[PDB]
Amino acid sequence: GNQLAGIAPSQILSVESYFSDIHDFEYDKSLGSTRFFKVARAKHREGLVVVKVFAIQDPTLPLTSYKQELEELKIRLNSAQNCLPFQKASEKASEKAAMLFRQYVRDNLYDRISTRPFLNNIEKRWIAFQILTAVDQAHKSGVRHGDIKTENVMVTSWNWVLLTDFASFKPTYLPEDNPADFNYFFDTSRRRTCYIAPERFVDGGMFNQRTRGELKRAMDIFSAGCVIAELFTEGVPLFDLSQLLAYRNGHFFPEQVLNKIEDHSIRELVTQMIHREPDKRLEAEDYLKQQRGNAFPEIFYTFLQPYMAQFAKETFLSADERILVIRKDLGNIIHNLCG
Amino acid sequence: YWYVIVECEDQDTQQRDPKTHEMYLNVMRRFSQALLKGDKSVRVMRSLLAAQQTFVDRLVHLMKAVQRESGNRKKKNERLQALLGDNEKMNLSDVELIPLPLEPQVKIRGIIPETATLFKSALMPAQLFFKTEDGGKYPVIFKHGDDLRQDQLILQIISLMDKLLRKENLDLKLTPYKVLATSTKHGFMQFIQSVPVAEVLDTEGSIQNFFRKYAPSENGPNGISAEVMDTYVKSCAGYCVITYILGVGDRHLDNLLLTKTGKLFHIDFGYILGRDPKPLPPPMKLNKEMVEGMGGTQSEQYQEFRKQCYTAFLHLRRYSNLILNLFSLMVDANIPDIALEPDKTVKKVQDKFRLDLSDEEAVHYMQSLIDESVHALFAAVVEQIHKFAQYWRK
Amino acid sequence: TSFELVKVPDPQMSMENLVESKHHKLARSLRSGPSDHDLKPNAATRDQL
Ligand SMILES: Nc1nc2c(ncn2[C@@H]2O[C@H](COP(=O)(O)OP(=O)(O)OP(=O)(O)O)[C@@H](O)[C@H]2O)c(=O)[nH]1
Ligand SMILES: *C(=O)CCCCCCCCCCCCC
Repeated sequence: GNQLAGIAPSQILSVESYFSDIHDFEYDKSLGSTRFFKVARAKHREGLVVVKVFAIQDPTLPLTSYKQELEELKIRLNSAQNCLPFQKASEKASEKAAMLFRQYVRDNLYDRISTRPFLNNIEKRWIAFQILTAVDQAHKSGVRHGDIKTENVMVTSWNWVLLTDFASFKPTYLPEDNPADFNYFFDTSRRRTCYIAPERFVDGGMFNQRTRGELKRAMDIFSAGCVIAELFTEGVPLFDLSQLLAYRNGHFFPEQVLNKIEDHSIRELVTQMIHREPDKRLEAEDYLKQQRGNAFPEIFYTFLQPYMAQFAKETFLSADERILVIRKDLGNIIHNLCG
Repeated sequence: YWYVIVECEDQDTQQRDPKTHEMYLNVMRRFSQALLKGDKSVRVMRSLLAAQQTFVDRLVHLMKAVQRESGNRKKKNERLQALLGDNEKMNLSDVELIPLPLEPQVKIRGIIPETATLFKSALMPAQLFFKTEDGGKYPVIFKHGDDLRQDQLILQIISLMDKLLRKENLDLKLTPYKVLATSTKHGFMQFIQSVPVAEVLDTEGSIQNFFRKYAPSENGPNGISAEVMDTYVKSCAGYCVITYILGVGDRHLDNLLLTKTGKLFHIDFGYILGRDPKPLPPPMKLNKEMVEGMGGTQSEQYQEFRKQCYTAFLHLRRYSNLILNLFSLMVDANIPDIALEPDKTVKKVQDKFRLDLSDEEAVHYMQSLIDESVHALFAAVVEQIHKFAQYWRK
Repeated sequence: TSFELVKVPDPQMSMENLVESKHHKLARSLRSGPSDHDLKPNAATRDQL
C-alpha cells in the first residue's frame, strides 16, 4: 500500500523518532533508509542490533500474515549456523510502525570486499564455501532466501559468514516491464545490481498469488552464484537490472565479468550456479560435493567447517576463552592444517 | 528571518531533535540581538521584521476564522473581505508600511480588501493583491495548510539553474517564480497570472489556437508571433530539461501553466525525484500537447527545441557539482520527498547528469530520451481518471 | 547468561580496525614534507590524478 499511497506523514517523521518510543534500544547509526525499510543500528543489552522499521501507512495491510511467516522462518533457521534470521518482529512498536530486529554483524560482504585486510584467495574460497553452506543449511531446513546479495551476506570479524535479511516479504515473481516492484523491494542498495534469478521475471500476462507463491530452491542458487562472482571480482557485479533481463532473454552474457575471475575453478562454479535454465542448477549441496578439493580445499569440510562452528555457537566463548581454547588445540590445528 | 523562524515554529523538531530546535531558537535570539547592536538603519530592520511577523500573524488569524467552517464559500468570502477592511480590529487594508515577506523590495501598504478570493480547491489558496507603496497592485497567492518547503526548495533550485544558464547567455525564459514558507503550514507564492494548459485546451482547444488568439502574426511559421513561439520553444526546453534532472513526477496539465508571451511553467512539485502516483510514468514532462504547440516533430520549432534541450542539459552538467552540494546540505531538511530516502536523495539527482557519458554521448543520450518520451502516452490516458476523481471533489 | 537477539557474539564488534590503522600511517607518511616540494607526479600519474 505504501507504493500506491505515497503519503508523507510517517516517512517525514521516521527513523530516530521511532527509537524514542521503544525502551530497550538506543539509535546508533542509520544504516540506510529507503521507501521500504528504515534501517538503523541500535544499542541493546546484548550488543549492536539492526532494526528495519516499516511504516504502516495502510491499516488494511495484513502484516499478521508476514509476522507469522517471520516467526516460522526463524524457528527453522534457529539451528542453521551460517543463517541469521530476523530474531524479532514487533507489530506494535509504534502507532504506525513495525520493526524487524536482528543481530548487527561486523561487516557485510560488500564492505568486507574492500576493507582491510584484503581477503586472501583462500579466504574468498572460505566465504564462498560458507555461502553455499548457508543456502544449503537453509534449503535443507526448508527455507529459501529470495534476495541473496553481498549486502545481505554478512561476515563476522573472524570470517564467519552469516546469510541475513531473508526476503520472505519481497515478491517471488516480478513483472519484467514494471521496475516498480524491483525498485521498492529489491534495489535497496541502489547499485542497480540484479541477482534475482531470471525465471522470477515474468510477463504481465502471467499476473496477486504471483507476489507470494513459494520461492523455488533453484532461485537462490542463482543469487548465490552471483554473490560469488562479485566476491571473486572484488565488487564487480555480475548483472545489473538491464543486463539480467537481457540475460534472461539470452541477449546478454557476463563473459567480460567472468573472465575477470582469476580462479578458473570458481569461474566454472559460477557459470553453473548462474545458468539461465533453473533445472540445470544443482542443489547447493551438489556444488559442495562437486567442488570438494576441486575448489574448496578438503580441509574446509573435514576440519575448518566443524571447528569454526564452535565459535558460531551462542554459548559465549569470550575473547579470553577463544584464545585459551585455540592455544589448547593449537597442536591439533597445526596437524589438521599442515598435513 | 523566515527560514530560521520556520524551524522555530517546527513543532516536529521541537520533539524529535530538541537540541537542533533550540539551536535555531538561539540563532533567532542571536539575530534579534545582532540587529539591535547594528547601526540605526539596521536596527530599523529588527522592528520591520517584528512588524512582518505580527502582520502575517493577523493574516493567519483571518484565515483561521475562515477555516472555522462557519458556512459556505459565500459566507467565507464575505467574512474574508469584511475582515480585511476592518481598519479598527485588523486594518490589513491599510496597515503601516511593511516590506512584503515573499519579496521584500516590493514594499506593501496592505491587502486590497475587494480582491481576496479563495480558489476552488481543498487547500483554499487565497488570491491576494498587495497595495504597494508605488501604487501598483502586486499579485500573490497565500496558502494555508500546505507545507511549501518542498516547492520552496524545488523553486529556489530552478532559479539557480535559470541563473546559471543565464551566465552561459542561454536565457531559456524559465519562470523561477518565488515561493516562501512563512511557517510549516503557511506561506506565499508569486501569482504569475496564467491559464493552465488543461484550461487552454478546454477553451481554445490547442496551444497554437491560444497563441493565435493572443499573439497572432503572419510572420511566424504557423501564424504565431516569432517572438512568442521562440519564447515557448526555449521555455519548453528549459522546463523539460530541468524537470528531468529534478525528476519532477506529476504531469497533470492542470498544473502546467502557459503565459500569453509563451513562457510555459510547472507549478505542481508535490511529487519529485522520480516518484509519481501513476505507475510507469514517462521519463519527463513532455506531453504531446506541449509538442503540438510547436506544430509536431516536423516543424522548425521542434528542431530548435531539441537543440535547446541538449544545450541546456550539457551546460547543467558543467555545474553538477554546485547543484549536488546544494542537496547534500538539504538531506536532513524535512522536505517530504527528501525525508523518504535522505541518503539516496543526492544519488538520485546525480544519476540524471550522466556524468560518465562524454559530452557527445550526453547529447546522444538526451536526444534518445526526448525522441522516445514523445510516445509514452500512457500518462495522457491515466490522467482522465484523475479528472473523474476531481469531478467528485468539486 | 542469556541472549535472544545477538546469536553470534563477535568480540571485535566496535573495536578499531588495527590493520587499517596500520595502513593509514604507512601509506600517508608525513615525513615526505621536504621531498614533496621537489618530487612531483610523472606522466602516468598526472593523468591518474
Ligand atoms: N556491517 C553491517 N552492515 C549492514 C548490516 N545490515 C545492513 N548493513 C548495511 O546497511 C545497508 C542497509 O541495510 P539493508 O536494508 O539490509 O540493505 P540490503 O541488505 O541491501 O537490503 P535488504 O535486502 O532489503 O535487506 C546494507 O546495504 C549494508 O550495506 C549489518 O548487520 N552489519
Ligand atoms: C503496498 O504498497 C505495501 C506492501 C508492503 C509489503 C511489505 C511489508 C513488510 C512487513 C514486514 C513484517 C512486519 C511484521 C510486523
